[PDB]
Amino acid sequence: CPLMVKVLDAVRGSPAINVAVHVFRKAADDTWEPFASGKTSESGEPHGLTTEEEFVEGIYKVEIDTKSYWKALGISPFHEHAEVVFTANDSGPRRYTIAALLSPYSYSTTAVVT
Amino acid sequence: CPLMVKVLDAVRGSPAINVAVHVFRKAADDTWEPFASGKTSESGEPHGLTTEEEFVEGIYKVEIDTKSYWKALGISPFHEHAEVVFTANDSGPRRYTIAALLSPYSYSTTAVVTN
Amino acid sequence: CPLMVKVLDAVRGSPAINVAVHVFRKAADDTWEPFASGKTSESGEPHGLTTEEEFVEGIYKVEIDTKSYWKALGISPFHEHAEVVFTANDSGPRRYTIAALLSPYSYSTTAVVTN
Amino acid sequence: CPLMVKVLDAVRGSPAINVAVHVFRKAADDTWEPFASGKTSESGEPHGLTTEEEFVEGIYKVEIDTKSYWKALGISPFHEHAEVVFTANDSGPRRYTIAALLSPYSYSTTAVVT
Ligand SMILES: O=[N+]([O-])c1ccc(O)c([N+](=O)[O-])c1
Ligand SMILES: O=[N+]([O-])c1ccc(O)c([N+](=O)[O-])c1
Repeated sequence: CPLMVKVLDAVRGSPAINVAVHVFRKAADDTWEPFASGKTSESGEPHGLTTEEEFVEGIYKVEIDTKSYWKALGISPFHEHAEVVFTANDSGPRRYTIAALLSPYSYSTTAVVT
Repeated sequence: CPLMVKVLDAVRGSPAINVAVHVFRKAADDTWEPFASGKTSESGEPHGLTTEEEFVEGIYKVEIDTKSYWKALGISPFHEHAEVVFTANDSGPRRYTIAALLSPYSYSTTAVVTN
Repeated sequence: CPLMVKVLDAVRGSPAINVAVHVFRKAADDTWEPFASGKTSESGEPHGLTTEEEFVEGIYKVEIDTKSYWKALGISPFHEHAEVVFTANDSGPRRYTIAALLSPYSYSTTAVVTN
Repeated sequence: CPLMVKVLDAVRGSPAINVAVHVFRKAADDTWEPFASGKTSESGEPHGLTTEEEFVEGIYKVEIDTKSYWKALGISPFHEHAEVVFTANDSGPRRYTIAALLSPYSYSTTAVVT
């Protein structure tokens, strides 16, 4: 998997389960074409988002539906979602893991490229 | 000022200065409409982004141009920008401070909302 | 004030108020000696922690009592406190703002250091 | 492994390799007894810190030697180290992963209990 997402819950101290993750790729009209999506499993990861062949260089947006996640838990959140926008770059073998640590009024996100 | 943004550089341990900040508000036809924009000063915040009258209920997006920032410092960053999208003033006016802490390959953002 | 601390609650989206802050400075015999202490006000910061004269070179530890905070809000937190240990004033006096963003099972801390 | 540590580098966008991780357990004199240690591997994790039998309830401190890590990279850091102090609590099956995301002037840390 060239691209993985992992979502953690900073309130419960556990992975964020059943979170909706939508990925988009920037089109020539500068519009966001749906690219991949999924919902996080018990490990806080969605399964098999894309393939080496599809994940070409390009500007991608990963949108984590945090607001539904907090609502389910009964905690009013601040954000509509968490959005991570980045250019995928070819430069040797490289797997992308986008991690997001969620709290109701904040989130942090990092990319681990390996 | 009902909407303030503060941007911090976690590499340099300082406010992130000269950072472009663009704010959009979701239009009726569901597109993002320009709402406000500024650039952070030495304190890491843009000034006078909006007014209480203009900052009505809506869904807003604060886009902080982190890529141009890291690039001016000579770093090649991961993200194109940091993006903060939220519903504002849903229970009446609040004052919102969106803070973002920036690293080349990560950022964290939190909001302090006061009545 | 050459040493300031700001504490934010990432659950409530507000400053963390009534939080105890203890500062220690590493003694010659290598133990941690009490240096300063306060409690955050409504802005999430304690006030007048130290003075330029007192805040000499050394290794400091800022311990923010996050556990008692989360417990007063009725949450059972992971950490006993958040701990920020750093060398201060090594290249001459600086002003230091230690910020900490708190969640029940995580926290992040950054320092803004100005000349 | 009842207790795992994972260290990420927010500047390089990769795990933090060769980082020194010391774990301590609070003694009755309120002093910190060395408990476990190791250095992070290519995955940013030290290997086999402790065992189910040793990791009893108690107050633990995990100290990540961030300052040596940044020095090696040639980046002046702020912190002497990152220190994560917590009470291990028995309450059903539970593995602790202490994650830390490091930048020169900041770090965040979260516990994933699963
Ligand atoms: O200063 N801040 O607003 C701010 C933002 C994000 C953060 O993660 C932190 N922090 O680490 O304490 C502070
Ligand atoms: O491991 N992670 O994915 C991850 C992401 C962001 C974070 O801020 C942290 N953290 O606080 O240690 C960990």
